[PDB]
Parts: sequence; C-alpha cells; structure tokens
Amino acid sequence: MVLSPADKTNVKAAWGKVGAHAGEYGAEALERMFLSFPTTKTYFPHFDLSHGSAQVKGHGKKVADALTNAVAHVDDMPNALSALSDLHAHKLRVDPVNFKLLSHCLLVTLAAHLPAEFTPAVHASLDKFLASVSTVLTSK
Amino acid sequence: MVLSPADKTNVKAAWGKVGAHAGEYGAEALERMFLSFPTTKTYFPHFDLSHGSAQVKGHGKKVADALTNAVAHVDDMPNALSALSDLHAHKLRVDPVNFKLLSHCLLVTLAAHLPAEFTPAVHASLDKFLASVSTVLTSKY
Amino acid sequence: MVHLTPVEKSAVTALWGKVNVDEVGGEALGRLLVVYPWTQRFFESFGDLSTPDAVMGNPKVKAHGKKVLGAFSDGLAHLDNLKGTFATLSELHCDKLHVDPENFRLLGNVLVCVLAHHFGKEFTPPVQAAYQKVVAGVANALAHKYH
Amino acid sequence: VHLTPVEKSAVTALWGKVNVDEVGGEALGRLLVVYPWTQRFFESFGDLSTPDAVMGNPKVKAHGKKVLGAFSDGLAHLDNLKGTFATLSELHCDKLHVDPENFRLLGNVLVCVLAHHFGKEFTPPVQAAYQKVVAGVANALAHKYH
Ligand code: HEM
Ligand code: HEM
Ligand code: HEM
Ligand code: HEM
Repeated sequence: MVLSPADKTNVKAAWGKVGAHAGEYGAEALERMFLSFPTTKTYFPHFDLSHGSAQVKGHGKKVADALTNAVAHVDDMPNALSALSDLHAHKLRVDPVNFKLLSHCLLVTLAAHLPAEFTPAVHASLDKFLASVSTVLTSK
Repeated sequence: MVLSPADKTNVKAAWGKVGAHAGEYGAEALERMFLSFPTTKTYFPHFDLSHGSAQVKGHGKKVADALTNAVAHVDDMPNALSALSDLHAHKLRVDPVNFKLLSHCLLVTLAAHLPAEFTPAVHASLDKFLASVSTVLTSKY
Repeated sequence: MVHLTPVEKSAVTALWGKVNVDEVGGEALGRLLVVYPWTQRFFESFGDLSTPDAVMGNPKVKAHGKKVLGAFSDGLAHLDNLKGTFATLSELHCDKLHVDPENFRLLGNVLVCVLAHHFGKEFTPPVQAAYQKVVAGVANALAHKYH
Repeated sequence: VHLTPVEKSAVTALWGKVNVDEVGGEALGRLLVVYPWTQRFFESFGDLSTPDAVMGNPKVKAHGKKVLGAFSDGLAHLDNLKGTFATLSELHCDKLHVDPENFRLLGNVLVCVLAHHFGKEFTPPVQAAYQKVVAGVANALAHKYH
C-alpha cells in the first residue's frame, strides 16, 4: 500500500505492545493459519506443525521479528525485506492468497490479545501495513 | 510489485510507442471495460457511455496522460499521483477490483495495437506498473 | 462448507450464544466500512460516515448491523444450505446491488476479527477454523447467482 | 453468464481462426512469466527461468495445447460448463491445490493473447463475449470450492 502518517504511528503503537510476545503471537498466527486454511501447510512439507511444536514456535519468532524490522523500516520496506522477497517470491514461490491468509491470522491474533488497542482505526492501519509487507514479499 | 530497473526500462520503452495515440488507446480501454464489465459503468453515472462518446473519448486521454505522467515519475509515484489518490480512493470510493479490470482492459488494448512491443517480458512489466499505479490510487495517505 | 465437524458445530453455537445480536452486527459492518473505506459507497443513505468514530457511532449502521447478524445466525441455523438460505440475499447483493463478491469474504473476516476482539483466548484457533468455514460458505452462498 | 446469439457467433468465428498449436502454450507461458508463483505447480516442466525459456519450453507449449482444448471444449458446451470441467475442477483444487484466483488470472491472459494475435479484430464487444466465457470457465473450475 502507501501508508498515511496516521497509519505509520498506529502500527508502531499497536505493534509496540506486542513487545516480548512476538514469538507467541507469531506462533499463534501460524497455527491459526494452518488450521483455518490447511492448504497453507503445503509450503512447510517436512515440518512439525503440531500444537506447541518447537518448529512452529521458532518459526513463529522468525515471522514476528521480520515484522518488527518492517515497522522500523516502514518507509523503506522493499530494501529492508529484499532477502525475504527473493525467498518468498523467487525460491518459495508463495501464492499471494497465502499472504492474505496469514495477515488475517496475525490480525485475528492481535485482536485476541490486545482487546484495548485493537480499535477500528488501528485495525485499518495494521491491515494496510500487512498488505504492504505482503506486496514486497510476493515480488522478486 | 516494486518495479525493478528492468521493469522501469520496459514500461518507458513500450509506453513511448504509445505517444500520440494516448487518447485513442485510453478511450478504447475505458470502452473495453465498460462493455466487458457493466458494473463499472456506475462510477460514471452522468457520462455519455455510447461508442465514440465525447465524454468517454475525452476522459480516456486524461487516463493516458496521468499514466504518461506516471511513467515520467515511476520512482516518485505516490506524490506525482497525490491528486488521483484522493479522487479515486477518498472521494469516489472505487472498489479496488475495478483497477484490476481497467488495467486488464488497458493491457488488452496495448496488446491489440503494439503486437511487437508486447513481449511476454513487457506484458509482465506493464502489469506490475499498472498494478503499482492502482495501489497508489487506492491508498489514503 | 467444508463441513464443520460435530465439535466445530458445538464450539460455534456456544460462542455465538454470548454475542449480543443487537450490537455486534453494527460492530462488524462498521469496521468493514472503516477498514475497507471503499465499501462506504454502498451505504451513502446512512448519513455521516467520514470518520471512524462517526461510522461506529452512526445509528443506521448499527441498525443495519443487526440485519447482518440476522442473516448470519439464520445461516448458522441451517448449514444444511447457505445457498438456499441466502438465495434471496444473493440476488439482492449480486444482481440488484452489484457488490463485488470479494467484499463478502472481507465482511466474514471482519466479523471473525470482531469475534476475536470480544472473546480473547476463548476464540481459540480451532474455534477460528470452524468460524472460517462458516464465513466462507456464507460468502460463497451469497455469490452463487454470479456462478 | 450466457452469451447473446451475436456474441456466440463472434466468439466461434474468432476461435475458429485460433492457431491451436500455439495460443494455449503462449497463454500458459505468459501466466508463468507474468505470475511467477504459478511456476510452483510446474517444477516438473524443466527450465522456466527466463521468458524465452518459458515460451520456448516444449512442455509448456505441449501442455498449453491441452489447456486450449478444455477451453475449446467449454466453448462448445457453454450451457453446462459445470460438468464439462468437473474432473479438471476436482484435479486443480484437491490434488493440485491451485488457488481459484489463478483460474481467473489465466482466463485473462488468454484474452490478452487473443488481443495480441487478432489486433483490431479483437474488438471491445468480442472481448466482452470472451470475458463471459473465461469467467464461466474459471467459475466452473472452482465449483469444487462451492
Ligand atoms: C507477513 C508475512 C510474512 C513474513 C513477515 C514472513 C517472514 C519470514 C521469515 C522471517 C522467514 C525466515 C526464513 C529466513 O530468514 O531464511 C520466512 C520463511 C518462510 N516462509 Fe514466511 N513470511 C510471511 C509470509 C509467508 C506465507 C503466507 C507463507 C506460506 C503460507 C510463507 C512461507 C514460508 C516458508 C515455506 C519459509 C521457509 C521455511 C523453512 O525455513 O524451511 N511465508 N518467512
Ligand atoms: C489506471 C487506472 C486509473 C487511472 C490512471 C485513472 C486516472 C484518472 C484521471 C486522470 C482522472 C481525471 C480527473 C479529472 O481531471 O477530473 C480520473 C477521474 C475519474 N476516475 Fe479514473 N483512474 C484509474 C482507474 C479508475 C477506475 C478503475 C475507475 C472506476 C471504474 C475510476 C473512476 C473514476 C471516476 C468516476 C472519475 C471522475 C469522473 C467524473 O467526473 O465523474 N478510475 N481518473
Ligand atoms: C457477507 C455477508 C453478508 C450478509 C450476511 C448480508 C446480509 C444482508 C441482509 C440480511 C440485508 C438486509 C436486506 C433487507 O433488509 O432488505 C442486506 C442488505 C444490504 N447489504 Fe449486506 N450482506 C452481506 C454482504 C454485504 C457486503 C460485503 C456489502 C457491501 C460492502 C453489502 C451491502 C448491502 C447493502 C447496500 C444492503 C441494503 C442497504 C439498505 O437497505 O439501505 N452486503 N445484507
Ligand atoms: C484457467 C483455466 C484452466 C484450464 C482450462 C486448465 C486446464 C487443464 C488441463 C486440460 C489439464 C490437463 C490435466 C490432465 O491431462 O489430466 C490441466 C492440468 C494442470 N493444471 Fe491447469 N487449467 C486451468 C488453470 C490452471 C492454473 C492457473 C494453474 C496454475 C497456476 C494450473 C495448474 C495445473 C497443473 C500443474 C496441471 C498438470 C500438469 C502436470 O500434470 O504436470 N491450472 N489443466
């Protein structure tokens, strides 16, 4: 997308209260994705995707930290995520629907931990953000 | 979509061959859309939408020039298109599916007129471009 | 669809019994309007919709919100066929309203985001999965006479 | 979405001139070039690494012909696309897990290929007729999800 200054703050604030819960939320969001949309598992063939699994956990953390670094470089995401882009778009060839699937599950995950800060405005701002991240990661 | 250097070269090169035919190509693309996808006509509830129409053909050149202007500022687009962002996203509230439709119709137009430029590589380049244009016109910033 | 297992069928009504059928409808639709601003073109008859709190505060959105849940609860009743249950509604939304069917998916996602906002960790991943099956079948039903 | 009698005629009039050895493989090829994530379904097909390699790929062109066929098949059976594509639907959704948006993408690349091939003669109302076809095909190929 193209983030409004109001988006940029709301996203840093909202993803500011995740803090140490990054690997928990990212673990939840993945599991939510894998259950709700089982096709997504197809990209993790030899993975242990069980509840509480160590791999979903470790991977959950890797997801969440990428986002934390994204929010940081929000004005320059394509440069910041250029390694991840080649991975998800050139090596892994992930179908764009899957990014919609995971962004929804992160959004659902945040709604269920941050009941206070997850207002209509911040929800919208987070949506734009995750869309923007999805855009970068789907292109070479 | 972020438009590689290769993309930027391919769009300029194939949008150049448009040139004088800007209004012609633009008019046709809007027409292709209006007929292929009836639901899009309602964003122009006061337009004369008949074949050849002075409104259609006149509007299509504005599209083509906003695009020429977009090609001119590929690296600086959300500012070059700041007006159109509020026009289409804020005020007109256009469903983003439509930009997919017009970009397509634009592509189909360009494939009809420039059959030597429309290599698969350029097709791809033009797609990422049009969809980049569309992303800006559907953003509130 | 896909089907909802008996456990999924039992986890869903349980949660759906705690949701205020008179206030959470306007909560879902309201966020659809603010999260996805282009959908505000379908509800121009509803007066002020220029700011988040206004859209949430606009009374007609609230009142029209209840009708939404109406249809959804109605669809919860008969997972037998959402297609038939939403035949009337499909024709209204599709042929007469020209609402792009992707917006169906979005409402069913905002709804799910809204359920998650109320019920915290009671909205577990398996409860989410079950609901995703419901908002999918419903969005698919509504878009049946485009097929 | 049901073509008109003059739409149906323009449709078959144009399709009857379509080089069935080429077009299918040019559309699938451009799908692969324009939408590179679709390559994931085709690791078996060999070199898909550059546009030219994709376009010149013998497996792309070959398989493309089978694509065109099912389309042609649907062009004759416009009144029941559901059953006509019922097996391919089963195939693309449950074994292949292709997301239904890609069916719509491919249909639109076929329309782009047609425009490339028949220039002016791929007129706006002809395109509209074809849009109703590829939509119907894409809808039929996704009936599995329904
Ligand atoms: C906001 C969206 C996403 C973010 C921020 C993200 C971020 C990441 C990160 C940080 C890694 C670590 C790998 C590395 O650094 O080498 C990774 C790997 C990976 N991602 Fe994601 N990703 C996203 C979306 C997706 C989606 C939607 C899918 C598929 C459903 C996906 C599939 C994969 C796969 C298959 C790997 C490699 C697995 C392995 O290690 O074997 N990604 N991604
Ligand atoms: C490549 C994509 C697009 C470009 C470059 C573009 C550009 C433009 C331009 C240059 C104008 C002229 C504004 C003026 O001078 O008054 C305009 C107006 C307008 N645009 Fe487009 N636009 C695009 C997509 C769309 C789509 C897909 C729709 C709806 C189907 C749309 C709806 C409108 C409407 C309703 C107006 C004003 C018409 C009126 O006066 O009522 N735009 N746009
Ligand atoms: C996906 C789930 C949806 C459900 C269950 C649903 C259900 C309903 C119901 C029950 C009504 C009331 C009909 C009446 O009272 O005559 C209605 C009306 C309406 N719907 Fe929704 N619908 C859905 C999706 C959408 C979406 C996504 C939009 C727009 C973005 C939309 C736009 C409208 C409009 C404009 C009306 C009539 C407004 C009025 O009467 O003033 N629908 N729908
Ligand atoms: C949009 C209309 C489409 C049509 C008419 C179509 C038609 C066909 C046909 C006729 C076959 C041959 C199956 C067999 O011989 O048993 C096939 C297989 C296949 N389809 Fe397509 N398809 C479409 C869309 C897509 C898309 C968009 C993708 C990928 C993004 C896809 C992925 C595949 C794959 C991987 C195969 C089998 C290749 C192999 O077995 O090596 N399909 N389809």
